[PDB]
Amino acid sequence: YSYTEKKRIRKDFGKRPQVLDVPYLLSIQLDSFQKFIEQDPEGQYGLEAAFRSVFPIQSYSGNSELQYVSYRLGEPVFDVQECQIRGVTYSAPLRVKLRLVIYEREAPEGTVKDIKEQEVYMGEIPLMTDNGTFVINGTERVIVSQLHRSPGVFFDSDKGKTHSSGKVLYNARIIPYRGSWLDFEFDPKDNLFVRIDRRRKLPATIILRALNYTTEQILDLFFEKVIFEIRDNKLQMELVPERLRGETASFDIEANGKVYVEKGRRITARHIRQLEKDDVKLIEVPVEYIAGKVVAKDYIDESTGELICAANMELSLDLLAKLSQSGHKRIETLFTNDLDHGPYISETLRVDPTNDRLSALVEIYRMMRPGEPPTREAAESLFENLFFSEDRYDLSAVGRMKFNRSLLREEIEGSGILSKDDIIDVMKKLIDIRNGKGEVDDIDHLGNRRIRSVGEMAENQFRVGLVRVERAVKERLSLGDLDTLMPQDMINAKPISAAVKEFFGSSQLSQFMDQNNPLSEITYKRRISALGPGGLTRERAGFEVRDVHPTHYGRVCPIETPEGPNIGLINSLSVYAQTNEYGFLETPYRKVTDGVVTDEIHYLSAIEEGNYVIAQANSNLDEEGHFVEDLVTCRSKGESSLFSRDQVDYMDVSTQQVVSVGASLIPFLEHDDANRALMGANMQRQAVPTLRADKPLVGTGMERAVAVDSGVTAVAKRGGVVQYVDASRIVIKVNEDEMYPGEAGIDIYNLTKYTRSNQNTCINQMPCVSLGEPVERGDVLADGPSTDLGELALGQNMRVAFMPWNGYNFEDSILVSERVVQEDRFTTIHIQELACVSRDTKLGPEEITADIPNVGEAALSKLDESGIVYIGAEVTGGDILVGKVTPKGETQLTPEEKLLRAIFGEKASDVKDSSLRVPNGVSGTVIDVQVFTRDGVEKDKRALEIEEMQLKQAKKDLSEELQILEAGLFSRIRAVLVAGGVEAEKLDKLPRDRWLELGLTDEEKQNQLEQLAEQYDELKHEFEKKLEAKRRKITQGDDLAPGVLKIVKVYLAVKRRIQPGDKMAGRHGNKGVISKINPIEDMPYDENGTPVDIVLNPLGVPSRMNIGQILETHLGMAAKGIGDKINAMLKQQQEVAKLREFIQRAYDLGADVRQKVDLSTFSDEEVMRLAENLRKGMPIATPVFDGAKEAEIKELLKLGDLPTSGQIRLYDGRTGEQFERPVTVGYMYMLKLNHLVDDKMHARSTGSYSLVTQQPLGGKAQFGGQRFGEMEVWALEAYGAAYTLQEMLTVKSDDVNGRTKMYKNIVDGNHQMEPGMPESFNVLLKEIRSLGINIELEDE
Amino acid sequence: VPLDGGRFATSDLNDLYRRVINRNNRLKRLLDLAAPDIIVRNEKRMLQEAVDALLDNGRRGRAITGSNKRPLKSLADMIKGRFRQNLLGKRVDYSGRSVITVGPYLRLHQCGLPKKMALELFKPFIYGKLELRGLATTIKAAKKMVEREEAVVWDILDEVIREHPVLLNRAPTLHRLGIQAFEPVLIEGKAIQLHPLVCAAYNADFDGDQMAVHVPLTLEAQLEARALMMSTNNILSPANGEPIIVPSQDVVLGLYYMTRDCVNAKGEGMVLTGPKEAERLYRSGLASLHARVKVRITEYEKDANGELVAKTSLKDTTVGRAILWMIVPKGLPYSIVNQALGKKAISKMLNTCYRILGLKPTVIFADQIMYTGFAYAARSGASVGIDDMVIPEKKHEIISEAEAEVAEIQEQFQSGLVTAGERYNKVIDIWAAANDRVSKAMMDNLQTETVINRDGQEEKQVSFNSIYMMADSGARGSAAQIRQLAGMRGLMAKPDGSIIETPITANFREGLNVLQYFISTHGARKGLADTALKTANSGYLTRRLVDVAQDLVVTEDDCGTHEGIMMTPVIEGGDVKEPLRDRVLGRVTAEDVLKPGTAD
Amino acid sequence: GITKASLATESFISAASFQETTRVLTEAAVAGKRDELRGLKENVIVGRLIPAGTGYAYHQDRMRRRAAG
Ligand SMILES: Nc1ncnc2c1ncn2[C@@H]1OC(COP(=O)(O)OP(=O)(O)O)=C(OP(=O)(O)OP(=O)(O)O)C1=O
Ligand SMILES: [Mg+2]
Repeated sequence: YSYTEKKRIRKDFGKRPQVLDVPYLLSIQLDSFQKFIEQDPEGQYGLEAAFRSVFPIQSYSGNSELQYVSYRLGEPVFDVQECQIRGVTYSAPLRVKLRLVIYEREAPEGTVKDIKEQEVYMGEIPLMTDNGTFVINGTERVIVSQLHRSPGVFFDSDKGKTHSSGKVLYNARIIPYRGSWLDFEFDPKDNLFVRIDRRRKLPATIILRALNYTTEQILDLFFEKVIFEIRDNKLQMELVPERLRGETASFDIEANGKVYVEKGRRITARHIRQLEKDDVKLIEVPVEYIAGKVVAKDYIDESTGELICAANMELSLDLLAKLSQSGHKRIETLFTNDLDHGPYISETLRVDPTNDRLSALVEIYRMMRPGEPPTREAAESLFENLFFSEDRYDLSAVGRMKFNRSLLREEIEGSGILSKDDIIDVMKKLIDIRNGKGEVDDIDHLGNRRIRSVGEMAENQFRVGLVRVERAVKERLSLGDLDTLMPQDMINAKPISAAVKEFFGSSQLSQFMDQNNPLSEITYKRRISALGPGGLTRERAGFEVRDVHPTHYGRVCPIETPEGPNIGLINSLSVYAQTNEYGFLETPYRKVTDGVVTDEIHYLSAIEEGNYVIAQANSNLDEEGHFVEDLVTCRSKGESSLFSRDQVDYMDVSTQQVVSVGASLIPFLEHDDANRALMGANMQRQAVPTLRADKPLVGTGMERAVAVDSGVTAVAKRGGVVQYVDASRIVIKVNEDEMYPGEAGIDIYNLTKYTRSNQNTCINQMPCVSLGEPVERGDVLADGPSTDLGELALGQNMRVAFMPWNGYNFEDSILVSERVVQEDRFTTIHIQELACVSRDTKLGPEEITADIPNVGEAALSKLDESGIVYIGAEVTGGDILVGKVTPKGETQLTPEEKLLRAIFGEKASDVKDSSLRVPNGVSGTVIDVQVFTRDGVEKDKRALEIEEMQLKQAKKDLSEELQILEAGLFSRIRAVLVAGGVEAEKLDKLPRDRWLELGLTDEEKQNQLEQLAEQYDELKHEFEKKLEAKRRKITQGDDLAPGVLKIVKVYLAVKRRIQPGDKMAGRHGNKGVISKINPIEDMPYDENGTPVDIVLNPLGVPSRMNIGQILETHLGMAAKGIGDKINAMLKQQQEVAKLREFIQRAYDLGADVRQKVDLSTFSDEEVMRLAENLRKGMPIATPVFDGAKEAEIKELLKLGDLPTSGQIRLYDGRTGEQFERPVTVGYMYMLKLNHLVDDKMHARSTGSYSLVTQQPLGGKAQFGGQRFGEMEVWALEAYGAAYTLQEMLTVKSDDVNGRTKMYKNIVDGNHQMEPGMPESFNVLLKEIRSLGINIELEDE
Repeated sequence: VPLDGGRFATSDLNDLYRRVINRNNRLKRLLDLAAPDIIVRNEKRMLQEAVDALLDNGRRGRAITGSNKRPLKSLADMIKGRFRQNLLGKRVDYSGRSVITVGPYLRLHQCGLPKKMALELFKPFIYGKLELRGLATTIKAAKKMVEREEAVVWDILDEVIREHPVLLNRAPTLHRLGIQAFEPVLIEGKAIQLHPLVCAAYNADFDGDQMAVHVPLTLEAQLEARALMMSTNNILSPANGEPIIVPSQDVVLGLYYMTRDCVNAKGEGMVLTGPKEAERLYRSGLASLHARVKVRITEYEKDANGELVAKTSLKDTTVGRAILWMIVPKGLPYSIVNQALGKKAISKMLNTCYRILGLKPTVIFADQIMYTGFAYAARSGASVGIDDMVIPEKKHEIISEAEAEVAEIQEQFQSGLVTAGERYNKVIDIWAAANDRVSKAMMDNLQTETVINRDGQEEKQVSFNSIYMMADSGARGSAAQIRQLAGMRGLMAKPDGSIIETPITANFREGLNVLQYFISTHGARKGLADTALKTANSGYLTRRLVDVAQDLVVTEDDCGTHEGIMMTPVIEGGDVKEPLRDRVLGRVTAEDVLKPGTAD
Repeated sequence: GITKASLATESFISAASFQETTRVLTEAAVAGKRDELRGLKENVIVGRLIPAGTGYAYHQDRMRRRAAG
């Protein structure tokens, strides 16, 4: 056991030992991006691959070519912190080495000159942070990985619904990674059809003709030939004995001196037995048999040269004669069979209006570009471009794999484009499938759903960026002169940079981070989506794709999906799941060779799992790893049942591996209804982090894995001992074994301090190690928001009691002790960025001066001389943050107002008050001011105060770094210099800087001292550069938008306690809005005097069936028990042996757990530090499905001297009298969801109004009004509320005149409305009237 | 109009109007240039096209707007903007919203309005009422007063607030009860306080739901809100003359706990002068809330020609029902409370009060039923622990038995005795039966197994366990849901619609395992989707329904007809699926109805 | 059926609400059709008293002054 483990060990129940541990939870997001931006010296996906796809770019046969060499990423213009304050994107510039070649005119390719334009710049591509987010406009965004239909071929049904006859149709769809869609589909008549993209339907033989296939060859392609000989005289037929299966004779079928079947008896196996084994290849047939047969090839009259019968036409009995007498011995006909080999292509050719390649090419072109006339030069080139040009079409390797695999080919790899055989083989399968052999696939199997991510999707966007610079490159190469132009005058960066920018900025797969909370982050990054480009839209797809599918087992979570418009269109990655080599979903299993369960783990893609037999996670095995039971519940081919011991091939890796990170954090989940769990894992991410991080007494174990893997914490790079622990930073003196040879050094972690999140919440880290403490690699040096000692603490545990409380927890409401709001525990800190913008109006420029018209001297008191409030000043709503004044001249005043100007003699201002003022209702402390001034405007007074302070502050940071980093280097010079020449006291008398001169005898230590000097003088010099840069960033003229001259951002630290209206919930889908904040005295207290913190209604438990929340409240009660028991022995100060006796008892508890613990923990410092962290309650781990059992829960309650029933007798603090029946009390972890009421509350008497529709719009001051929709109108109609309705849609909204005749009448004291006509209808007059329609109002 | 940064925005019509003008002007030129007809014909065609894209773009080739891929919004689209586009809604002055919370202290006709919301909402009333009394010289200072929130504006706000109702509206406004008018009560904090009885009408939980507020400005709207939309003027649903202001849950548990009786309790057998001394016996710890007890009560009955005849007796009741009688108003029989009072019986109690005593005595009744219901429900200490969900001892027995039958149905299938379609069908039936067996096994145990003793050996009664009382009363919980906690929870359906032939043998008091929970998932997700979609289909129905009605109004007094439909009880196959008294109550007869004999 | 029965409304302003607004406006403008208001939907669209409830007394006093002197 380790160090942040010696502090606080969670007692974990559960039998099943974890064979595999949780992977790095953000792998999807970081591994994907890694491959987009990375020199990959091969064809693998990347920025390299997108380049090689469109490069080289040659001119229109001009023998002038522009090729690609290499690309580089610069360092970002600002750091991630600066990009958020300033408002910019965290991105790196893309420098791409190009080569321009010009070949000699009419000569064998040799270059006249070639200009190697060094790194032409094409756009900045955004960069992904250490944690998988992007900053796009000072806003953290995550790009959700996408689930689309896999590229390749896919055969669907379309059963039933088509044409109301049943029958079912069959479609094959060739779906590529890029390029046009090629669909083959049947019809009610068994005629074959093709449609490119989703265009018009065309007879499916046209695309074969366009591939240069004659009518004769197509027939030759899809049918076997039935040979008809005219031997001796009058009709024979070459017979395959197998041909007669499924048919009955039409005549005496006699051959070989033995009549096998007479006329009318169906040919069965006995007849095929006889014909086959007696080896009858030729027989005799009547002249009437070929009355319907379809002729295969063409035949002409030999002498005359005239056409007798065309290919694909049905012979008649006289037509037989018409070519029999013309000298034709053989006749080829088709093998047509409605059951076995259907005559589809034969009859399809008769619906085909075309006849040759050029004819087919034309009908394709005119279907694709209709209305406009086709050319031979166009019809040939368009068709070649749709599926055969390496540029306009590519399956990718994922497509060619799924393609060839589904056609039962052997290659997993091949052309990126379609060949003659590719297209034909798909038709050959779709026809075979209708013929009865073969099965369709299904859209919803996760082996035909595929997972993109950021890196892949970005590559596609940068691809589309190049294609539009390809158009421009060739455009210029059309005209170019020689040595004048260079690969720079051609390439335009704004089109490339805005394209890639639009992706990370605004995509249905790129979103905000609505609230900080290490689950929200980590669950968003593991999110999947079937939406956006390449996928379906909400309304297009029904419930079949949204549903949970047997493939989801261990790949996608069945529980954590949102409710609403895209249920099942999201999902979240299963814990142990992984993206396939090709991009499918794989899940871990354990190989079962014969009857032993191995620990060799195999990850199985969706298609792979189907054949095997996988055991269940809850399977009892012991000794050699034999299944204890004779037979185990297993799932194999799509479903689960009991199976034979020595027959299973695999076993689940973990009891968890079905659920997601969000689901895997719900304790006693197996006890919670799947409806309320979905809501549970949905509200869990919505927890705004609390002022003081608690830690869940009732936990599941994943608390560390979620906390650690999202960067909100600060984890040890290398192990060592703490040199210095500030509230600001942390210095770890690295251990030699983990320390690098040169430079030596110490790992220094600068902690994040109170800084703004993606609105409006805060993110602040705290050190969790004390001075001179040993840390190892992977320890938590500093918790973040909602982390305590390295565990996910999204809220705080509350002593809670289930009982009705005078209806103050009526529906699902919550009644809370004042002790909770006294203890500041559900307090929450928010940092709002409020900006102030001095712009450029046509009337003039705006000032930031602290001279404001018509405000008292006390109004300006909080302001400084320059007009900006002081740092640290506590402000409330209305207060002036930045005094700003805008020009408005020639006021055009009224008579009476001018008389007021002459009486009290006030110099009427040319300027209007536009100061940034604190929003009404909100209140907090100013903790930051930033000023960005457009380059050229002189930095004002306070702005220069800030520049000096920021400059001097950053000089302290950079130099404190150097000061600590010189010591760590020089300190190891001391150790190396002393070894072999020890001058213990003699050395540290001469100046320390003078040590570099001292050499050493023949040894590698002289090479080590040389190593440290090298990396020392760079630490000397890398300081100098890192200081200059931070200076240049502060003093540069901050680039602004048009018209804006300077901006002042004030950052407010609002501390928001808890109050009636705040939404709160535990982890089991138990919502609730706190309803009354109550005195500690009225709180139900127990016989001990200890009140309760929250009074929950019991009625919200049965109907809305979240039973796990109760076991939570009982095991939470036992957890607190063991805490107060430790707290007894600790305030009684027994001894380590008395403590260790009881602690060791609690960590064992029950039977057959996977825990194991101490006696080895060193008898003093260790046992005592552990007990202290437990006095608040002993944290417990209920695994997700390997959870604690009632007994182990009741047995923990006994150990704590608490009742097994988990219920006690409670007393009403009001009357003092006892409560009949025992109520439940215990500790339930409860969250605060960021639906805080002082955000949700809005009012508006009169406000602003929109220009076009004189309707309430809501900007500054009193907000927008409430919408009163059609359904609310019916309500008033169902009442008699005629007037209430009229005023609701006249004076109270659209009536520009009555609305102020109302406001004046209200203050006058006359509750009348003088209506008039809404503007909506008055505009409809002018809108109808400004069409050709005369609309009037009649009569009087 | 210009925007910030000096950038401009304009309606798309200007691209459309500009083009028509340009092509018209160019055509006017092409005539004075006497151009060849080949050109002017092409110009005329473009002028035709330009006008068409202005009036209704989309019925040709759909012109695109300048430099932007999107098409331009034509005049025709100014009117739509697809279907039902002029009646989507309009934002309104004098309004607001926030999260709503309880407030059980409220009378039926009131609601808690935040200090802050009521300030901003009535701003023009305060401004006037401020200088109407002279606390402000003029309106300009009046603003600066309520901006300063001087202590006196608060006392003024009560003046404007008193007889001035406000409107409350919750999200999906289904029937007319979705907007109800209440009298405002000035409350601290930012939450809206909602009377718990009107929750049922609104379909409001307190799990984060919000409501909106509106101010009746004109005198009419205040009287309309008071006489038509008031909370207490709509206590019956207009869909079925029954009360929509039923006690919901927390309260019906309270009354069911009161009007209950246990076999041997403190006070068993004493005789009390009246209901008053019965509350005195309970609040002093002498008599138990549920003990069989004779008390002298007086009840009233208006059997006279509109007059309350009194009758006094020693009725055979309990102590709790005695105390509840102190609330029942005047002319109701003591029999109405003498029973066990579940949500079933507790609403019909409320209905009869309206049909017998009238509106006002019903309103003040419902209040007292909630106050007392909440109080004694809170006194009850009703909770819910883990041991409250009692699994039958015979559960594992039933499972193995049906687990045996299926092993035999399988035995028959192996030998070709029974078909695969029969097997799947026959196996589902024995599992369906076993679930019914476990179900009414746990309910047999759960309901009555409280075996107690009175002066003698034994005697058992309806249980007093927490989770049973919740269901038996009707407050919360349903036997279908309870069955999923103690007994096994049903057979689940696999995605395609089949029901899975091995049901979920385990329940929620035990754990479900990976396989069971994974199968429980599809039902849950299709549950959330089905209930999400059927919330849409309904809303499209009420649209189609008001679109065919809307204009229909009670216009004439009596059309004067004898035509009418013959009303009978539905009597569906077995017995009366709906009585006659329900189908015919509240309707007016077409002609004289006669006894079994006539002349009469 | 209700949606087929709803399709037949005298007041074209009511029909231009929920039906296809082009066809209603055209087909009514060729007839020179007069909308008399009278109904609910349209009286809302134009911002006046509903011909029901408290407004029922108003329309009854209005429909009688009309077609009279
Ligand atoms: N009449 C209403 N009754 C009850 N609740 C309402 C009402 N209107 C809005 N809300 C809530 O207010 C926002 C949406 O408001 P809007 O649709 O965007 O419109 P406007 O911007 O103009 O306010 C949601 O609440 P939430 O954002 O908290 O999320 P939720 O929908 O899941 O409850 C709504 O429920
Ligand atoms: Mg709710």
